[PDB]
Formats: sequence, structure tokens, C-alpha cells
Amino acid sequence: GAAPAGGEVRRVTMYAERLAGGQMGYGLEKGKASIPGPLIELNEGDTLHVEFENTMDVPVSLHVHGLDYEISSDGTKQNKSHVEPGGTRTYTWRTHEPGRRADGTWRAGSAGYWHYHDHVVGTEHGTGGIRNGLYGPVIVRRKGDVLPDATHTIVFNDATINNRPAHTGPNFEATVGDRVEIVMITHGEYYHTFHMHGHRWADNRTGMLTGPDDPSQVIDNKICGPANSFGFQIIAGEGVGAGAWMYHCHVQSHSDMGMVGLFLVKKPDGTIPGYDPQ
Amino acid sequence: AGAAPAGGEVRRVTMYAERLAGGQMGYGLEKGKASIPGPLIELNEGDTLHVEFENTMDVPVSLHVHGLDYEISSDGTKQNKSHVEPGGTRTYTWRTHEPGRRADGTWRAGSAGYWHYHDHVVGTEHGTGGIRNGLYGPVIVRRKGDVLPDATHTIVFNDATINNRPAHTGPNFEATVGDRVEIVMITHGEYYHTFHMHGHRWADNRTGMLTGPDDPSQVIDNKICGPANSFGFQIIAGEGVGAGAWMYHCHVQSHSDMGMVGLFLVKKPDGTIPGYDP
Amino acid sequence: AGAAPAGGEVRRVTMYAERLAGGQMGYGLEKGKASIPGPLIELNEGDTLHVEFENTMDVPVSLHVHGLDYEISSDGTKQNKSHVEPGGTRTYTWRTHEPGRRADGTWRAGSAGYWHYHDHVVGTEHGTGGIRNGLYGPVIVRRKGDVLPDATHTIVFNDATINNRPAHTGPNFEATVGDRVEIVMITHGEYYHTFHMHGHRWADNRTGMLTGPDDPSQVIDNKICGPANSFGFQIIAGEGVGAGAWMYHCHVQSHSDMGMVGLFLVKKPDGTIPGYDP
Amino acid sequence: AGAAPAGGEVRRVTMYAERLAGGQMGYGLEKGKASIPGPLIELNEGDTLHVEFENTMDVPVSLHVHGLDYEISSDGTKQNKSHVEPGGTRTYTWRTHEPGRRADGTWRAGSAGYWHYHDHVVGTEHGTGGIRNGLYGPVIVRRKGDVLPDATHTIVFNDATINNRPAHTGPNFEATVGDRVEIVMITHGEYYHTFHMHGHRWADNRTGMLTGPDDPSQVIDNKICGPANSFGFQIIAGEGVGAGAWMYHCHVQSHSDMGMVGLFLVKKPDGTIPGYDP
Amino acid sequence: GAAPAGGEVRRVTMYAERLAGGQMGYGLEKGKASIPGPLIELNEGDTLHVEFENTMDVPVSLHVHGLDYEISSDGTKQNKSHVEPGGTRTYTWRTHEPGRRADGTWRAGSAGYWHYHDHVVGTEHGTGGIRNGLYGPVIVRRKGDVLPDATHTIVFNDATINNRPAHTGPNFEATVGDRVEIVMITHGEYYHTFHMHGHRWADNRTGMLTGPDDPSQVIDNKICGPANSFGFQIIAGEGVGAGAWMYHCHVQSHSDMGMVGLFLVKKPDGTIPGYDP
Amino acid sequence: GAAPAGGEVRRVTMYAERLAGGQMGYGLEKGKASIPGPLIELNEGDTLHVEFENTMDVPVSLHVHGLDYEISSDGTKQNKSHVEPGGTRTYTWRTHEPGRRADGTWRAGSAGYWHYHDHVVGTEHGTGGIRNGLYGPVIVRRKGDVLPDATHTIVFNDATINNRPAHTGPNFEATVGDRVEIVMITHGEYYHTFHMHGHRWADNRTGMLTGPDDPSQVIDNKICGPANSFGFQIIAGEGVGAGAWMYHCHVQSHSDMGMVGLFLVKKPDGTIPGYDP
Ligand SMILES: [Ca+2]
Ligand SMILES: [Ca+2]
Ligand SMILES: [Cu+2]
Ligand SMILES: [Cu+2]
Ligand SMILES: [Cu+2]
Ligand SMILES: [Cu+2]
Ligand SMILES: [Cu+2]
Ligand SMILES: [Cu+2]
Ligand SMILES: [Cu+2]
Ligand SMILES: [Cu+2]
Ligand SMILES: [Cu+2]
Ligand SMILES: [Cu+2]
Ligand SMILES: [Cu+2]
Ligand SMILES: [Cu+2]
Ligand SMILES: [Cu+2]
Ligand SMILES: [Cu+2]
Ligand SMILES: [Cu+2]
Ligand SMILES: [Cu+2]
Ligand SMILES: [Cu+2]
Ligand SMILES: [Cu+2]
Ligand SMILES: [Cu+2]
Ligand SMILES: [Cu+2]
Repeated sequence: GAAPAGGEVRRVTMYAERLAGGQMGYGLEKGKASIPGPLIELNEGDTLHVEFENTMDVPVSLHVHGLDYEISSDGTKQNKSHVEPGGTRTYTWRTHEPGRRADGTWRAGSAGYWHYHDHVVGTEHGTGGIRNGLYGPVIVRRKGDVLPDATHTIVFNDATINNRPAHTGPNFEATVGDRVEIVMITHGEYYHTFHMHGHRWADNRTGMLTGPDDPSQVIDNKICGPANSFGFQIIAGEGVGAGAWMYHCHVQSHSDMGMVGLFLVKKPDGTIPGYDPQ
Repeated sequence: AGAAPAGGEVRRVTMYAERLAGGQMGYGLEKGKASIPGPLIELNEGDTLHVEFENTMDVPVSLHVHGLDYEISSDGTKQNKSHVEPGGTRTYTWRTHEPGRRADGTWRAGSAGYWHYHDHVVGTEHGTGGIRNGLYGPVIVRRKGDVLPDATHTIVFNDATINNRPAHTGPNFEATVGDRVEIVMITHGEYYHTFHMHGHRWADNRTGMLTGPDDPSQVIDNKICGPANSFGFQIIAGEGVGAGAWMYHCHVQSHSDMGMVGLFLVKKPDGTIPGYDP
Repeated sequence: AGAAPAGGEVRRVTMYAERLAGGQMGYGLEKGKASIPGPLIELNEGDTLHVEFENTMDVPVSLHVHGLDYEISSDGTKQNKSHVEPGGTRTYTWRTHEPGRRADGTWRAGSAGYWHYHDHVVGTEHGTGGIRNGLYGPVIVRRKGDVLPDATHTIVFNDATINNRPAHTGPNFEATVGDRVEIVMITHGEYYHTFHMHGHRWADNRTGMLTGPDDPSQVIDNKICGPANSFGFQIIAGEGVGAGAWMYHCHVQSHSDMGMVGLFLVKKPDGTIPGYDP
Repeated sequence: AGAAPAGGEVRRVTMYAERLAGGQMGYGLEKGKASIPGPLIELNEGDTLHVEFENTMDVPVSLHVHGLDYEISSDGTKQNKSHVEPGGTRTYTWRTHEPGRRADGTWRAGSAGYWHYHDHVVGTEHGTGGIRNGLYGPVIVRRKGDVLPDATHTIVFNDATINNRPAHTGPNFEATVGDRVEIVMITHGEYYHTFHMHGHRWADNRTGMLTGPDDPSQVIDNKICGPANSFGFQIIAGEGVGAGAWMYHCHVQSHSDMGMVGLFLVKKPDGTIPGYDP
Repeated sequence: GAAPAGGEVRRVTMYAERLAGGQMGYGLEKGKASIPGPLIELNEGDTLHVEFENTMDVPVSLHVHGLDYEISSDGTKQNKSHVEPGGTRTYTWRTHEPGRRADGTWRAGSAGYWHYHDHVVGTEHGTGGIRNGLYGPVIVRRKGDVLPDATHTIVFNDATINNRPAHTGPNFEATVGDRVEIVMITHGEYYHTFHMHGHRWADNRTGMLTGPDDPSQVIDNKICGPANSFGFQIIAGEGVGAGAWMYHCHVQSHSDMGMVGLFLVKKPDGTIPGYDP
Repeated sequence: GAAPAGGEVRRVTMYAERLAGGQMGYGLEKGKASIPGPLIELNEGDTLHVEFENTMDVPVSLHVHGLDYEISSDGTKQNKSHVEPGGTRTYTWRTHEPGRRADGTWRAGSAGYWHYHDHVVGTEHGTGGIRNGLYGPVIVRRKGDVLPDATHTIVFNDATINNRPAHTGPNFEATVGDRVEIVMITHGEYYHTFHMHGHRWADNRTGMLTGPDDPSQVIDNKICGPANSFGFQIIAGEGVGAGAWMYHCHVQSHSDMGMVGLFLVKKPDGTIPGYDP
């Protein structure tokens, strides 16, 4: 499938809730917070009203990258758009199509791989909240962008992936030929290099080349730093087959620390040849 | 919006390297008016620049430029004997070229882009002292037909500082909604950083703006950079988001927490910023 | 200049992993002829390479490749028994493919690009020990019609060193004004770097050369990179700048001060280098 | 209370290195009961200790101790062939000695003090990965006449963790007013730290207590420490300040913010803690 | 002179006010809070009731190092000893002399160079209130401790000295021979090394060797970290003469970025040889 | 051996010279600059006139920690006590014995493990000259201090030891029983922790306990920051035997990155068991 043209006014409920161990997550239903927060998907032109509720004892905010918003939905104490304990607030995100301005230039549309995160827990820049788990993916699709069979979000948050304990994945399963979307977000203090075995993508907006004239480097490794976000779509096992295809940060100490995980690609019968959790 | 013309002019300027307060050092076009960053040098592709340089300090100094064409005699390094002695004078010559087809059928990249110059001999043979002290500044080379901006602002991440300013002192930049605002982003020193602008985004290519609908450049509001990286871009101030104190900062979390933040102050036509208390 | 042909050949080469003087490890094509970096492997899109590999050491080793197509059996990891035992042999198979349109209508990125290979098992299960000891080398896969260079040099930033050489000891590379020179830049280990070349600049895309007037890729003389990053470019030596000893170095200030520096000795036709006192 | 007797005993003990939940690894004197911090070893000066060591893991491990006497054979390094291969055994032998007047007129420092042991070969030849996984424990060597404590609690700062415990999960320790509580403080990892204790203070000397009115050691409640530092002290719980939940934490602000905090739960004789409601 | 025996009950008012540019300081009188907060001196044995008053619109607290206080005066939120906006509270600090315990041990006295600071603003550990400036020095003297001609407090708070902007001192003035007391506190995120040109001290409780039997290292340079505190007294210009004697953090980027100051030591005739600011 | 009473007037010539790979060092003879610079030993009471020669193209200085010096030998641009390019200047260091003052307090002597370094190259705090190699050790001995068989200086300068490339030691060799003196200085930007295998020392002036009454902690691991110096003496292999005894920074990545060296202790014959270089 392909993404339609957008322009719908959408509405969703979000909650910030504490989780086990000092963690904090966003969710769509309450008691259902997740780290990372729920995937938000929009087509260019859509408006999203986030009816936001802070179920915690400390203030929290919701700040987004890439998308259009007014200063009232910045999500910062500096602009007084945070949410006091037990409070509620409507965060409005807008998105727009690319097009030709009157001056002759081309306006960049909103499409891309983006993210949202806290901006006031711990510090005026959300360092505690981000640490605590208050981050999530946002995909904005352009008319005609190819839709995946599945989307998986991988966040390098300091020395952890998705705030999971070290050496605990997460793992993603696919079958050969699946079109699999990866959303990649980085947070915290450190730079990282995200690597995938057996697969590769184009370093551009969609992670796929537009055609034979796209000169974007094709890569399997990409340096990123805090609040970087990119994404891509690969064909699972393409030209390489089924297997437990490793992905990991490729900074040596980081991978040794357990910033590693698995792309479990299965044949149609379900077999992953040679796979053997030790 | 203005457009840059074809270059090819031969230009001459004076430059001085001078001690400033508190152990700092800056370049300047007029004696006694050094600044950090140094003066913005703008050229059209094909232009030549003779920098009639004078070292008013008690230590050898140099001028090394990125991206432009220069013979070894204008390298600005000790090992080429192209530094300038205490009190000395030297003419540094930069050239630029248009792109074009070589006789071999390959395409020769032009000089156009966002560039910079800095010291290369103070403290160490790589100008570690001079760079820390403030001996850096922006260089813009335009291609014919590049869109010209209403204003240009230079933002240098230098170690843990912005433009060698004390933590938490900006700098801030002012615009009116709809202004065409050019940002030149330079990094120097020891540390990687990520530049982030609230409410605004640009394309990750030469100009910061997409050439049209065929350009697959990732559109971003966040970019990792390390010492001597330079990029630039243009935005329409407030476009789709409205007036406000729009934060820009390093997004490395402790860096933002320690004062590597500033304000893109986008004003309404009446000169006011809703919800900004100065 | 010549151009690369279309690929499609089955190629075979033997490889060995030896201890080298002073606690280092290397890859070589013949026994006793191992280097750091290992030997350059050049393929054309579509070629298959069978690497017949022998671990001549007293410790397990592996051979993991970036970017190329391989089955899981050639992942080169202990995690799925693709590692080699001391004295053991194994055939690692690498395939490549041209770009082309998939049945689902999308553009499948080809294998062409600047890649590398390295160990994945010495020291740790991510080859931290092996890479630090020197177990890495370059792979270039060319696409039909790619311009062929007069020379290729590989510069690997490994921890605080260039090509495991001791600090302040190059390497230097020689060329003659007008030579078409190809650089392969590989990063490994723990740190981020910025690679910089005096006198020269390239396009930030697959080939490092702009495809023509419609390629909007930034033109750069400086690039941040992190562990397992690889890129490449070609430059016309001395183009628009003439002969000389042109520095390349990491631009992280402490890194260049510690001696992560070298020289691109660009010679006049008579063999001389103006301004180079050796 | 009691006093340490003169030492001089030859002691034997079994130690096991084994995995735990989440990639962790610990030392124990019994199988299946390995812990983090490892078991507390207590000796009187002159005592010898033979640790019959078993490595019940699939990776090599070793035992290296601070402060105590040992030959190169018990160094516990890969470089002195004193590590323990997977599933191997080894007798690690530590010796201790009283102070004394040497022949050459000088005073020989005794072994008494607060020490520690940790792995030295897991992950790197310096045990970087082993220490990270929890392979560390405290050794106390007492001098004849040293005051003995009611209770000993070990606090290890291991990067961002206390005793490899998840963030904000203590650990807490319970005392009664008047108890003589002995704290051992070890530090590991990459980061410096400042251990702080509400309600109590101590002497910055060997034992943590002033020898008498002539001892000029600083009395502190806060001291800076870094990787492999070890010290200890004794306090009288509640002495002059009463019962309560007295906090202890690293005082580096970001460290305490992310939950490097525990509690010193000092109860009144009747078991109550005034104003401490969970 | 020298310090006498302690044992007096003292009382003081202290205020938590807002200051210019996002600051927050403590002060003994309304409108005159300072960064660092005022100097509190006591003799071992004294009690101090601090009549505290939060004049801000966020909660504040007062938490002290070294001295004796009941949990009632921890000055922390989880111990409900913090202070609401507008709110008042009495914090009570006690000090004790050293002496031999009945147990046979030696009980360490209260004497030392300590400090107080917020514990609630921004985080449950006072991260914001410390950054904003809510810190100040407390000195507990033992009977017989020599008294100084002046005391100067120097706080490394992140990349600042006393929350003052980079390259702005502070500077302190003395005359050759003055007995100058220095109190040094560290806060925030960074380690530092405090260095003093021209002078040295003993790394012990008073910063002066007790005599020939004191093995304490004599230093001019000390690494410290957040909440560390120590002090010393020096004879200004002793063995070195007048001059603008720098003090600075010796972490190189810190000193380049402005963590520097001047101990301006004059001759009796008032001169500072070669000083040329 | 034991240090005598000082009081000699001593004179040395010191050169600052450029060295290969962008470095600079101090040397006692022309053309013989070294990193670390030469070891300067004095007995308490000695005066040292250092007749300094700047052979380089940049202003340079000599700044000493711990010892007595007038402001004209401070070694900073601020009062023009640097040395211009090609120029000369005589820096004078003095040192005094411990003694009691008329005010009854104890004046600590100059004795200790000290150091000298540039203060003007690159920045006003010598950040370039320090990183380039302009640093060296100063030992001031007290009458009665025991004299070592040898002295080795280990300088943690940023992420190097003695400006040497990573993983290149340096190693120091001794024989079991040797009385070995270690001088340890830190410079630059980072903190470190110095650790030595199989040996230990007292955290005090000399690194040796004064006797059974000295409560100084006995350690084998110590945190240090920029411009810190300390030192000690150990009996090579005492109680532990001959062996390749590793010393390293114990910050884990620093040790993994080669901040490591070997204390090669040989048996009376000259061999080191277990040592397979
Ligand atoms: Ca691109
Ligand atoms: Ca002491
Ligand atoms: Cu943002
Ligand atoms: Cu922000
Ligand atoms: Cu990582
Ligand atoms: Cu953000
Ligand atoms: Cu350069
Ligand atoms: Cu930054
Ligand atoms: Cu440069
Ligand atoms: Cu891998
Ligand atoms: Cu580098
Ligand atoms: Cu790899
Ligand atoms: Cu060790
Ligand atoms: Cu800590
Ligand atoms: Cu406290
Ligand atoms: Cu150790
Ligand atoms: Cu606290
Ligand atoms: Cu500092
Ligand atoms: Cu505190
Ligand atoms: Cu200084
Ligand atoms: Cu270190
Ligand atoms: Cu110094």
C-alpha cells in the first residue's frame, strides 16, 4: 500500500504515567504507558489534537520534533506549555505538504521520521524525563510513500536500547520478503553508531532510493547523537536469507555493554537456520 | 527574494588578528574591532579574495580556510611557513570556482557552500589555543541563483560554549515572521554536539533548502556535528508556527542543561513576542 | 579515465589472519603478508567473491563484512558459529548485486559503495579486541560506469591512531598534480572523529563526486564519523590549488595534537613538492 | 565493643564466579548464591587467605585484590597468566602483615585497611566488562586493637549504579540508635563520585575515627572518589542527631537525580522511625 | 585572637529570596540575600535556631553538612522539613565538642569548614536551587582555633565561581602578614582543582599543621567535587611578598573559560608590584 | 641515605625547546629538552636560580608549585614574568624549613612533591604549552627524609602518560629490595586514578608512615586532577616478590586505552618471572 494524501483533523488521548523503577512513559490508554511511547502516524496535511493528561506528581511536558506547532504547544516551561501534576492540556500538532512558494522557492513538507519527548522533568530540557523513558516515535508520511508490513522503533537512550536492561534486546521477528520499517531515535549524552547485519538502506528521507538518479550513500552504519532521528524500510532477508541478523551500536564498549538486539528473519515455513540462543 | 549573481570579481579586504579581553583573540576587518566569531566573508563562485592580513599580537598566528581554493602558500600552517609572525603582515589569497564538466566527462564540484576560517598555529600546530581563544569565523560561497536571505547569523559550538560566550548568555537572534533567515553552524574544539531548532526545520543538503520535488534530502530539525564541521541553511521565520521565543540548543542533554542554548526571537509585525517575558 | 565494467564474475581469493609484531593482528592474502589495514578488495556489482580463510593464530578469529550480500553462514560471528578456530579454515562467501526495480515497484539499492571487513570475536563477541589489534580492511564495490582512479589509499581512524601506526607517524601518500586519487575512510573502536583534508573537498554522496548539476549533496572538506563508518571519494590532486604537502588529520583538537595527522604529498611533474622540507 | 585480635592465621575459602540475571556475573563462596557486591572478606593483619577459586562460566575470569600481599601468581591478570579459564580452578593466595620497624630505620606500613577485589580479564585485559557485570567485593584487613562494629554495609558506586542495582532502588540499611555501623565504600567504572551521608560525619583516615585529640585528620561527611578507590569508616547511628531515615547518596547532582540514593534507616530502641512513612 | 568554648544558644533569621536574572540566594535580612549565602560561625557546643522564611513562590529548604540536627531539620521534602512558598520554619543546628566516649573511643567534634544549601528546588536534591545560587558557608571552630583577619568564601558551582559570570573574579584584598581564612565549597556537576599562587596549606582540618608531628601533606592544589568543603588560613605574602596572586581552578578549560580570581596582597605602603589589570 | 639540612644557593640553566611532532619541553642543557622535564631536587632551605632560555618562537614561562617565589617569578603574562621569544630570564625559587611563628602557629615547610609547568603558551593558563610537554617535577626534601635508590616521574597529561602514544608505557625497572620513589603529576582536562599492582603507600607527604602513631590511610589507588602532585617511596617487591607489576590509571576506559605501564622488578640475578612481553 501507499500513504494517501492527508488533511484530516485527528484527535487522540495521551497520558504521562510513572512506571516501575522510577521510569515514566507515555500511553494512549491509561495504565498502558510504554517505553518508547506509542507510534504516532500522520499523512502530510493532518492535524493532531493530543488531549494530554499528566497522571504524575511532578510536572511533565510533550515536545515534538519536525512537525508544525505554535509556541503554545512547544512543551517547555519557558513558554508555559508544560503540564502541572494531575493536569490536562491539548497539544496541537499540524503538518503540511511541500509546495512552491510565491517567491519561487520550494517549501519542505512535514514528511519524515520524527519523535516527541518530555522537556521539563528533571531539568528545563527534560533530561530526567527523557532518561526516565518519556520518548516516542512520530512518522509523517508523504502522499504515495510506501507503507511497511511492520514498523519497529529502536531508541538509543544513553547506554540502553528502549530503556531495557542491558543485553535484553529488544528482538524483532519478520519473514523473508517482509517490508520492515525501522524508526531510529537517539537520546541523552552519547553519540552512537547503529549497525544492521545483512541489510542496508539509503541515507535519505525514506531510507529507500527514489530511483537510478538518487545519489544518496547506501549504508549499513550511521553515527547519531541526542535527538537525531531517521528511519528506513528494508526487505527482510533480501539477497541474504533467513537468520538471526544482528543489529547493535557499533561503538565497541557500547555493544560489549549489551546495546545489541536481533532481527529474527524466518523462512515462510518459520525456520531460522542455525539460530541457537546459547 | 534576491538571487546571487555569477561571480568572478577580484576583491580585497584588510584583516587583523588581535587580543581581546580575558585571554581571547579575534579576527576583524578594522583595527580595534575584532569579534568572535570573526567577520562574515561572502563570495560568489568565481570570486577571488586577497586578505591583507596583519598580526597585531605577541604570538605567531595564521589564517586557514576550509573549502575554498588556495595554494600551499595560503595554507596558514607552520609547516608551510604560511603563518604570520608577531607584528607581521601577509596577503592570504582565496579563490573560488564554478562547477562544470571536465574534458574527461566528469563533473567538477564548485566552491559553493557554508565554510569557515580559523587559526592553525596558536598554542599547537593545529591552532588548539587560537581556536579556543576565538580565532574562527564564517565564510559563505554562493552559487549564481542561490536565494539570498534577509539576515545571516553565525552559531559556533566551540568546546562547551556558543561563540565563546559564558554559559547561558545566548546569543539570541531577532526576526519578524516571514523573514528569510540564514543560519551558519560551525563546530570547533574537542566535543561532538547536536544542533536543534524549535519550531523550524531544514533540508540536509548544500543550501538547506530542497531544490524541488525530486530532492530526496532528509528534512531535519536536529544534526550531529564535530570539530570543524560547517553547514548552513535558510528558514522562513515563524513559517507555519507563528511568532515566539523559539529555542535553539545543543541537544546533548548536559550541554543544554549547562547553557548551550539561545533564542530565535521571531516577532509579530508589531515587534512583540507572545508569551516571552524579557 | 577508465570506467568500471558491469560485474558478474565469480572470484576467489585466499585470506589468512596472523599475529603481527608487537601484539597486533592482521589480515593478508598470502601467509606472512598480512597488513594493517588488511588488503583492499575491489568488486564490480554482481561479482561473487569466495574468501578461503585460514586462522593461523592461537585464538579464534572471524571475518565480518559490511554492506555486501552474504548468507547467515558467513556472518562471521561466534553467535552463529561462523567464527574460525585456531588453525581452522572456512570459506566466507560475499555476493553483490546491481540496483534495479523490485516487483513491488520500488528501487532496490545496489551493493556499490565504500565498505569494510573486520573481526567479530577476538577479545569480545563484537571483536573489540580484534579491531584494536588491527583486524580490519577496506572493500570497494563499483557500479558500472563508475570512474576508475589512478590510486586508492585507505585511512582508518582506529581509536586514537591512523592505521594502528604510532602517533605522529603519518601515513603519508604521494601523488602528482592531476592524479585522480581515491580515498577510503574507515572509523573503528570507541571514539568519534572528523576527517579533514587541506586543499581539497568532495561531495557527501556514494561516490564522493557530484553526478552533475542536479546533485544537491553538500560539498565538504570535513566529515564526522563514528566506529564502523565508511565512506570514500575521489579528488584530482592539486586541482585548483597546485602542488604541496597537503595535510589531512582528525580535526578533534586533542586528536590532531596527539598526532592523528598525515600528509598528502602532491608532486609537481618533475617529482618535487614545493615547500616540503623533509 | 570487641577489638580485633592479632592476626596470623592461615585461612581457606572457596570462591565461585558465575553468571546472574541480566548478563550479570558475581562472586560467591557457595554455588548458586553468588552476589553483588561479592562476599565480604575479613582478615586480621598477618592472616593468610587461600581462595580455592572456581570459574563456573563460559568466559575466563580472574581475581585481583587491592592492598594485600600477593605474588605475581595471584595477580589475577591475563598478562601474568594468573587468570582462570572457563570451567577451571585456581588457588588465589593473599597475605597480610603487621606494621613494623625495618632494618634500615623506617616504618613498614601494615596491610590494615579497607580494600577490595574485582575481576581483571572479563571484557578487557583490565576487567572492564567483568567489573561492570558486578564482579567486585570488599576486603577488610583489621589491625590488632581496632574497634569491631555491630554491622558492616558495603556501598559500591559502579558507574551510574549502587551495587549494580536498578536506579532509585537503594539499597537501604537498618540500624538502631547507638549501633556502631561500619561502611565500606568502593568505586568502579568511568566516573568520579562524591559519597555523602546525612546526619553523620567521620574522620578521613585509615579507620574513619580520630585516634585521639592529637589526630588532625579532617572530619567530613562528603568525599570525592573515583574508579578503584576504597575507604571505610564507622559511625554511631543517630549519635547526636537521633533516629530517622537518614539519606546517603552520590552528591554529583545529576547522579543523585537519576537515583543514586539509599537510606540509612536508624530506628529508636523501640523499633520506630520518627516521620518515616513509605 | 583564639576561639573560646562553645555552649551558647544563638538565633538568627534567614530568608530565601529571588535575585536578578533567575538567581536565588539566602540572606539574614530581607532584600539582602547574597550568593554565596552569609557566613555562619559557631564554636563547638553552640546551638543555632535559624528562623527561616521562604519569600519565593516555589518550595525551598535549608540543609547543612557536618553539624548536628534532628531529622526534623534535614531540610528535605521526603522528611517534610522543606518550606512552602510564603512559609516559615525554624531549623535548629547543634554542635558538640570532641571527647572520649564511655565506650573508650574518641568522638569526633563538630569543628570544620562546612556549608548549607537547598535540597528541593528543581529536584528532590536541590539541583536547581544549588545552580540558582542557594548555598552558603558555615564554620565551626574548636576552642583555641586561631582567628583570622578576614574570611573569603570561594565556591566552584559548575563552571562558575560564586555564580558570577566568567572572568569576573571575585578578588580579595589583604596586606602582607594578614591572617587570611579561605573557605572552599564545590557544587553542581563537575570536579575541579583549586590552586593558589604564592601560598600553600596543610590538607587537614584547619589548613595548618598542628606542629612537627603532623604528617599531613602540604599542598597548593586540591581536587574537589560537588558538596566538598574545606578551609585553611594562610599568612598573606608569607615568604613571597606582595603581588596579585592568582587563584583558579586548574582544570585547563575551566581556567581558560574564566574560573580565575586574584588574591591582591599589598605592601604596608599599599602597593601591588606589577599589578596592571 | 638521608637528606641533609638545606641552605645552599644553587644555579641551573633551563631551556624551553620545540620538539618533534608539535611538542615543547624543558631541558637542563641546550638540545636536551625532555618530557617530563628534568627532575629538580632541593633540600629545604635551598635557593635555586633558574637561568631560563626561551629558544622558541612564542612567549613561554616557568611556573612552580609549592615553593616560595616572588611575584616576579610567578611566570605569567599578567605581570610580565614570562620569557619573550629568543629571550632569557632568571627565575628564583626559594624554600624554607618548618618552624613556629611568633603568633604561636606552625609554619609548614616547603618539603613535598611539587612540579613546574608553562603558564602562557596557547592560553593565559598555558593550556597549549602544558599539552605540548612543558611540565616537570620538583622534589623538596626535609632533613632526615630517606633517600631512594631511584625516582620515576609519571605524568597523566590528558589521556597520555608523559605525552607518550597510548600503550607505550613507560616501564620502569628495579630489583627486589630497591627503595623506589614515584612522583605523580596530573595535567590537562581529565581526572584520573593512579593504581599500582602489588604495592602500597601512605597518603601523606612522604608516602611513608611517620611511625605507629600516623593515622594516614594506606592506599594503592588515588584520585587526582589537573595540577595535583603527590609521591611516595616503596620497597620494590617487598612481601610480594619479583614480577612485572602493572601500574595504570584505573579509570577503566583509560586503562583499556593504554594508560598503563610496567614496574619490572627483577630478582638479584636480573630475571622477572612470569614476564612474557
Ligand atoms: Ca544527501
Ligand atoms: Ca591526612
Ligand atoms: Cu525540538
Ligand atoms: Cu528543546
Ligand atoms: Cu552506542
Ligand atoms: Cu528535542
Ligand atoms: Cu589542518
Ligand atoms: Cu553540545
Ligand atoms: Cu581546519
Ligand atoms: Cu556486529
Ligand atoms: Cu579523532
Ligand atoms: Cu562491523
Ligand atoms: Cu589493574
Ligand atoms: Cu556519582
Ligand atoms: Cu548533607
Ligand atoms: Cu584493580
Ligand atoms: Cu542530600
Ligand atoms: Cu574547574
Ligand atoms: Cu548536600
Ligand atoms: Cu596558575
Ligand atoms: Cu586516566
Ligand atoms: Cu599550575
